[PDB]
Amino acid sequence: ALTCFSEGAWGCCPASWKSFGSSCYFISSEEKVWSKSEQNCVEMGAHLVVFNTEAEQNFIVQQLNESFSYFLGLSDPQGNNNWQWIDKTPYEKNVRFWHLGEPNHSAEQCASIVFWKPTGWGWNDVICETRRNSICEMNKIYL
Ligand SMILES: OC[C@H]1O[C@H](O[C@@H]2[C@@H](O[C@@H]3[C@H](O)[C@@H](OC[C@H]4O[C@@H](O)[C@@H](O)[C@@H](O[C@H]5O[C@H](CO)[C@@H](O)[C@H](O)[C@@H]5O[C@H]5O[C@H](CO)[C@@H](O)[C@H](O)[C@@H]5O[C@H]5O[C@H](CO)[C@@H](O)[C@H](O)[C@@H]5O)[C@@H]4O)O[C@H](CO)[C@H]3O)O[C@H](CO)[C@@H](O)[C@@H]2O)[C@@H](O)[C@@H](O)[C@@H]1O
Ligand SMILES: [Ca+2]
Ligand SMILES: [Ca+2]
Ligand code: NA
Repeated sequence: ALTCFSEGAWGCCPASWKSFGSSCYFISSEEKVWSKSEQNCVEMGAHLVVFNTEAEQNFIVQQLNESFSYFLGLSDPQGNNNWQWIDKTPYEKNVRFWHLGEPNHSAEQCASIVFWKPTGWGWNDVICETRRNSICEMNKIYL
């Protein structure tokens, strides 16, 4: 089942997915390692989330549980601080919302969004083989 909204054409998302902008989003409450999280999003036709604007992140974090961290579509494969987005958008020309003091270790090659007060939601690099929740993102279905 799809839930469709008018585009002023229709923008459709799977019924259990949250809608925003030109993308659909799914918040996976099952804890997996990063590579298994990406494969789970790929099995639904999506990828791990790629943050393109601040507004996209503000919508997403309203759906999250503050007591958990969520894997993002951002990784450092060679541990050389060369962060790459899962959909090959340029990391240098894109938004970056790292927490104060992050990233902070080349061995932490995967990016996660987490709630650290007083700052709140922000990115943190973590070990990829740690099991955490994740966020998937696919484009809207236009009919
Ligand atoms: O773990 C078992 C018990 O842990 C807790 O016990 C209490 C805990 O108190 C701490 C500290 O007082 C303090 O820590 C601040 C920082 O201090 C530094 O000296 C250093 O130790 C930091 O440790 C980081 O780096 C080491 C690398 O060796 C990691 O092993 C460690 O997990 C930590 O890395 C995390 O945090 C950094 C930010 O500093 C991130 O950049 C990393 O990516 C990583 O993030 C993960 O962890 C955080 C939180 O754990 C999580 O939110 C993320 O999502 C990632 O999963 C150290 O951080 O302050 C903190 C907070 O104010 C405080 O909790 O340890 C004391 C002994 O060390 C102990 O006496 C305390 O009781 C507590 O959870 C117990 O219930 C557990 O049994
Ligand atoms: Ca996006
Ligand atoms: Ca870190
Ligand atoms: Na890192």
